[PDB]
Amino acid sequence: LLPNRPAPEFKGQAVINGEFKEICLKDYRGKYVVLFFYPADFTFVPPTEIIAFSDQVEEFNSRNCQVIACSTDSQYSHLAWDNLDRKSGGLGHMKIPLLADRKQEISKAYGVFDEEDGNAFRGLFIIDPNGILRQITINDKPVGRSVDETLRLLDAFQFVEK
Amino acid sequence: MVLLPNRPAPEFKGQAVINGEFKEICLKDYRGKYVVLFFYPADFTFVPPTEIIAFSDQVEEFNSRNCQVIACSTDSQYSHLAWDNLDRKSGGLGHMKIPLLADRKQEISKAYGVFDEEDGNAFRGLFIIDPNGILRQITINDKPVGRSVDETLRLLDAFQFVEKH
Amino acid sequence: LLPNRPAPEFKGQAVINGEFKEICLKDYRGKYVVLFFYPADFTFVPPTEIIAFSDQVEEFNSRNCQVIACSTDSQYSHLAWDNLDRKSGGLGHMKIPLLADRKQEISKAYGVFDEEDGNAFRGLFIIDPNGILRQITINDKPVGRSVDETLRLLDAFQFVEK
Amino acid sequence: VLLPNRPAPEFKGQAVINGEFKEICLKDYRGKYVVLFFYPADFTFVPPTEIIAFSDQVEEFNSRNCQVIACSTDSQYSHLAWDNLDRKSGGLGHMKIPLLADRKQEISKAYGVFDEEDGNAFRGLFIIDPNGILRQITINDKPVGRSVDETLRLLDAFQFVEKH
Amino acid sequence: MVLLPNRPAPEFKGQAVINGEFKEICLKDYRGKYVVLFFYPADFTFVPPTEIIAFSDQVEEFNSRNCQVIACSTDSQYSHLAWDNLDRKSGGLGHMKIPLLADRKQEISKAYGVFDEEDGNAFRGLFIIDPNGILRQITINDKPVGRSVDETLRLLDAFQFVEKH
Amino acid sequence: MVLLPNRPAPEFKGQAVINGEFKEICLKDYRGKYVVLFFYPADFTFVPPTEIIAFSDQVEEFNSRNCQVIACSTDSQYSHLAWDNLDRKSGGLGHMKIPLLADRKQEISKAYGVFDEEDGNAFRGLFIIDPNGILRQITINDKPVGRSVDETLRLLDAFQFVEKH
Amino acid sequence: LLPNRPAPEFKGQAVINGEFKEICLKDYRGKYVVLFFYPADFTFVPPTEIIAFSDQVEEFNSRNCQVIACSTDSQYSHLAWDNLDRKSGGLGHMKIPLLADRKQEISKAYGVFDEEDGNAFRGLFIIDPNGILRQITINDKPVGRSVDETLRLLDAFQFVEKH
Amino acid sequence: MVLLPNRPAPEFKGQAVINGEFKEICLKDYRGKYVVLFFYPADFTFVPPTEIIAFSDQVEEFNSRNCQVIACSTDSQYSHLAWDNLDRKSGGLGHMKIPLLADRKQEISKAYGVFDEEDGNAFRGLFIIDPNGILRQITINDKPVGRSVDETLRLLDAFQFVEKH
Amino acid sequence: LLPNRPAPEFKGQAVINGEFKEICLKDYRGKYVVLFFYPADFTFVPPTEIIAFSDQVEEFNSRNCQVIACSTDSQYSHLAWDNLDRKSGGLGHMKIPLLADRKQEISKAYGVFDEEDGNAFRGLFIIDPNGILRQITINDKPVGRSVDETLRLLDAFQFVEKH
Amino acid sequence: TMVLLPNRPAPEFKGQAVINGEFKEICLKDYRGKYVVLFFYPADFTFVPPTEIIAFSDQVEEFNSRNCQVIACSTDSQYSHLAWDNLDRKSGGLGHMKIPLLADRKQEISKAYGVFDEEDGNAFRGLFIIDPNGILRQITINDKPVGRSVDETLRLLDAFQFVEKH
Repeated sequence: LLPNRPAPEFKGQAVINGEFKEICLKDYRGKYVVLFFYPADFTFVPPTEIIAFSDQVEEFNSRNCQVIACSTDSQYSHLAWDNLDRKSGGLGHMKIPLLADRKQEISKAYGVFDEEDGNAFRGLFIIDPNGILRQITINDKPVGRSVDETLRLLDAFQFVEK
Repeated sequence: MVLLPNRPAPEFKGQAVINGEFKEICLKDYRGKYVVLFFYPADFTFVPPTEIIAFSDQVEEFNSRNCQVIACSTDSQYSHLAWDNLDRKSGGLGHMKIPLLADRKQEISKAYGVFDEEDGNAFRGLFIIDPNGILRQITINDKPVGRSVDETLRLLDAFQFVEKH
Repeated sequence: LLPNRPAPEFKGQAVINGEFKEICLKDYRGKYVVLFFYPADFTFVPPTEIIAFSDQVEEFNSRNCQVIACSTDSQYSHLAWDNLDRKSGGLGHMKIPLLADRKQEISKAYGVFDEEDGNAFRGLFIIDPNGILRQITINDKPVGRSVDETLRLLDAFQFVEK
Repeated sequence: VLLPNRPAPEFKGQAVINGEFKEICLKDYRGKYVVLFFYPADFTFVPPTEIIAFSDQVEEFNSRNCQVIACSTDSQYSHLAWDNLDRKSGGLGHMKIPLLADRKQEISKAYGVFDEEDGNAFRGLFIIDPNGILRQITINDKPVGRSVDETLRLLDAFQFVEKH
Repeated sequence: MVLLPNRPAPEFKGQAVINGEFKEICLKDYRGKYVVLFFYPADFTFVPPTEIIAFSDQVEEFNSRNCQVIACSTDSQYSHLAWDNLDRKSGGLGHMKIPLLADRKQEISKAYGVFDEEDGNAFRGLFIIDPNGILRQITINDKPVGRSVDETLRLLDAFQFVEKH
Repeated sequence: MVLLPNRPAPEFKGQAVINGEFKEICLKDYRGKYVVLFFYPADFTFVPPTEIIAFSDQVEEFNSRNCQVIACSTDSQYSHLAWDNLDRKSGGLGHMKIPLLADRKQEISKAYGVFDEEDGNAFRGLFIIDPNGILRQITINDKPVGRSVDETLRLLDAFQFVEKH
Repeated sequence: LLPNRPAPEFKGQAVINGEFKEICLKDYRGKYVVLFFYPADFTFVPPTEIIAFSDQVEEFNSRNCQVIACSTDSQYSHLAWDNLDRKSGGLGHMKIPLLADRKQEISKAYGVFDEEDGNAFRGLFIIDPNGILRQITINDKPVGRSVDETLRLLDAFQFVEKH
Repeated sequence: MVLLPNRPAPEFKGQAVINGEFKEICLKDYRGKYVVLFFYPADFTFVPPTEIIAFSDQVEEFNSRNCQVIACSTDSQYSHLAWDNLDRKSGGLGHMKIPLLADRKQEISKAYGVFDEEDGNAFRGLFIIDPNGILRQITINDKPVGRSVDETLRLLDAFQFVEKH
Repeated sequence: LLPNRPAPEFKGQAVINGEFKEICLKDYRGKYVVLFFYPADFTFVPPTEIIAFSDQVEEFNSRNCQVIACSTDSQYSHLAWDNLDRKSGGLGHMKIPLLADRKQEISKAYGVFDEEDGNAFRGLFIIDPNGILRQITINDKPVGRSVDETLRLLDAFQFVEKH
Repeated sequence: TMVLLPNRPAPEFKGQAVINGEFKEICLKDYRGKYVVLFFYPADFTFVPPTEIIAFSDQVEEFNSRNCQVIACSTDSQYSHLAWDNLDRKSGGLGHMKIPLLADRKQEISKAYGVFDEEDGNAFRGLFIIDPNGILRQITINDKPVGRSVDETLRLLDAFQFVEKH
């Protein structure tokens, strides 16, 4: 894995605002892509920083968009996190698709998923509009992803590409 | 392709959700007793999965021959508990005294031989084992069909009666 | 095995109402099937499996499901166990095809057979009109299966399909 | 590879002697010459029962060691149930000879017998010595029989030649 | 391992003899006639007899039944000629009117599966073949015993009766 | 493919450049403190790696919280010092107090999952590790960017924040 | 590396006199090449042998040869030793092609290389226009050969072709 | 392809005809003296060819020089015996004063490399060995041609002249 | 190897009547050839074995034949045995073809090639114009080859090939 | 195989040489504690025509005065070296040698050092120098139809001696 190449991308089903739509990277290219993984769902109190990405869409959208989220939790769990409200738990709602990744292949491609914990690590890899992977980053379990740095790397890449 | 009964039972490791607390479970952690390891594909569903809780409510009856009815999915633990917390009306199972297991690291499912590989889930089977760790019965179903508790009770009574008799 | 992939096609020599008939899997098609195993011929007293399906066969054919009784015993042996009478400790006159696996093929194909005892244990399989495996059941040597659940599985598979 | 003057393709199986069931091992008949003959199936379509002739000649065999070792690829139950039927009504009536079951087709695959194509064994008559060594091989495939006279003759010819 | 009947018979060709000739004589030469192939360990071996002459004098019985009797040893051609031309008294044969075959390079013996590794001579077996190039009957003995012509005639009668009648 | 930020780390030796001094800098010499290892493609490449030299001035901030700040180009040692010998304005590194490490033999680069095969190239490497041999975080961003000095402190403080409490 | 067999190919960054370039052996036909190897940049030696040779090139290039140079180091770095003053720690401004292999390709190709210090041993090869090198030479690290003798062996190879 | 000259000789074992009787002999039984061992394809003839009998009627030159040459062929013991008991004139060879070694199976001949694939007969050849079991000289010939006794007599004298004198 | 099979072909040059002349097995035919090997050039032991072969050529050619020698030595060594003199360490100007095997291949082919001392054994086999080898015989180090036996085997050979 | 490296141990060799007419087996091990110079050459009698490199052979004492044992090394046998050595320089042959005429008929040492030429079955020219610890300080292969220089070897030897103490 080096950050220049098309990514062994993915095939899957996702949750887009209540509706189930199966997506593949190829449905995107000609547009910038970014993909964040993040651990299993429905965990207790802790920040669930993923929601930060849903409300922050427009900032991502100045060029292109659709940061996705993969988990071994597949369909139903992602739908259940997408529907239920912030007060109780999970994403109050999301204008972004949550990936399936039930078969872990999406994870097994990208170099994530420490084998013994039954799930993946954190996210945020970047893919150019021609489908080439510009950036790789992985975080350990007890930490979150930063929203600002993704936009900084993204914009810097917009300036270096142009 | 598959494995034969009367052979030792396929070992498993995982953690599950008991009466609301947590429990590390291994085949070895519980055997004085015949067990029912019946599977089910995933957490939640669009559809009304009304066979879910059905095995759980009768377990006291299963325990008279020293037995227990366990369920498992390849979905995560937190997902199992969050599914446990829902109401029958709302489509979730009620609060049960039976655990529900999880692979996620692909352990319990791959041992017993159930998988579609496409849905990353179990093929919804039911196995029966003896207290000495050898497998009494294998059954596997398809996704939409369920297992019957009565037939399970018949299999249990017939298999339990033969041991020392 | 698994309830998805195509069924382990077989060519046996069966007993239909006394006469030898070579059958494929494919020749019996468009109406489900139950492929069921039993360990041996001339088992001491009980014909208490086998014939259980024969008296209940009306119920199986009304749902279109056929019934295949198999053993690793030969043709001739099946005819000889069939020709004996129930009172005398025999299958009596059988109105269902007795398959006769003969040598090792069909039993281990379907995945049961035996190592030490060279006989299948006890199977019950369900197949659909297009030849793919619907349901697998195996019990053990000493105990058997009940017919009602087989009928329930059949109806459950039929009502869900359309 | 199976030839004469070789250790015997040992077996066990379960058998039927005079109506009962006894697990037998070749070694129980050690110290004696053996004549092992195979027959394709139990309860065969073709009616003629003729093999029972070897059972009728057993006195002659008892005059010199052995036993007739009637094993076939058929199972235990088939041999016992065909044994329980009578010669008159067809099928082997009763026997002063050991009937062994090959079943899982261990012994047949051992001896070089057991035609794979119809899944039934061939005619397997062979002779062995008291030392567990194979003296004689014969096959004469299914649609024919073995002669008892030639077997006892072969035995007699075989007994006088080793010491002198 | 062992040769199964109803299976095609292993072909053989060589330099042997017939009545003092050294002709070809390959299995393919009959095809439509029964053959009986019987082995014997060596030339100039027992001396007398050895019992092979039993097959030599009654060949008419085989020929009226449509058959051919081939004798064979791992010994050379000239050796076969020298043992055949020799006299009954001195232990030489009776000038066989049937071809006795000599595999010097073996492989005729090893094909049919009769080869003694301990010595390097044959194990003295008896095979019967079909008119269609298919193997019918196999019999093998040990070194010191022998073979009977009557039983062979019995097998012939039975196989011809099943073939034609 | 790449490794994972959980299991231990691919230890290293090399020599160094620290304040002009080498001292061989073995991984084991760096125990007891968090480390941030950052890679860059070449020496005297000053046109794109502007600001990479700017990394030298904020290191105190890294050191007060107990950390290393060490880096490398996977290029030559003496070359790191000789590039370190010029002034920022004059087209030089000025003088950096960060340990500059150099694996001439491209070992460390291939270990960490960097080193683009076609041209000897560390893209831009950045790893974070805990005081004993374990890797906390990985990031690599292609050719052009110089990452950021600021965000790494956020990652460091957060990583200290979850274990400390 | 047999002298009677064709020479291992090379293409690379060049840094011809004063600036930069990209060069391959194949560009040279009817004219020789001299392949020069040497350890890393800016460490210690007043000649690397680069000085005695490159300053004396009038005799070396007149014989149809090139002599170039090669080391394992970054592209910019060869230019950087080229860029500094004769005194102090720089070589001076060298007029000659510098072959920069950071991927160790060319070094490991001619077989002059080691993974210990990741550098190359100082070698000298001579190459004919038909790709037949006729001579192989390698020294150790602390020692050089000489400016004169390489040229002597060279002359021996140059006068001999058709005569 | 050939064993090799000057190399130790390959062990061989078989049975032979000594003074009319049978003795299993190996070179190792002799050692201790120069040995010569030759070969011939088969045993018997209706025509005259002689060859080996030249060695047989006078062994004196060989026995006085400490040699004791052995004859060997691929054929049974009994065949060699049957050729040995006869008279030189009229079809048999003499009474051999050299041990006739009988390769029944494919071993001594195939070992020494004189085996002819085209049949079960060896090529006619002669090897010479020393008291220490090493081969001094290898010689062969095509089958239909022959061997010289005189030259065989000369080479021994040559070896006695060269190794010790 | 084995008789009656075609002989492994060989090519080489060495010394034929003092001059060179690279020769190949296939170019001859029409005559029996006897290829005889000899261990080394310029040996202490007396050469006279081979000398028997050099002076006796009339008879060698009279049998419809050609007698070539062989060594793991090069052409020039054979030249030094040729161009010097019969009397001291050389053998005439040879009326017999010697072999030029430098790379000791031909020795390895015929199955001789002593491995320990890198020298050949006695060689001397035989062939026919139809390209198949009739007879093999080899001695080892000290002893020599006999000419009389070559004449005897030849005489034995003519009656069998002609009749 | 093909490529030898300095600072690496030198491949050890054994063989039978010609010293002053006498044939005696020599081994690398006798030269420990001392520098050795192994110089190759394709064949006897051939090229460059004789004796050319004879320049190195007759003046050897000065080369011998500071360590540095010098070897001959050709694909020919001992006896051949003896016959080419016995002729006088004038007659087109190597003179009477005060240095080892060692060689390999068995292609042992030559194919080891990587100087063996397969096409002409003889080794190429060139040489190697070794240190008292059996380690290779120089490679320098040349070619068959050409020659060497004595000076490069003589000065380089002193430089290599200059590095061990200084």
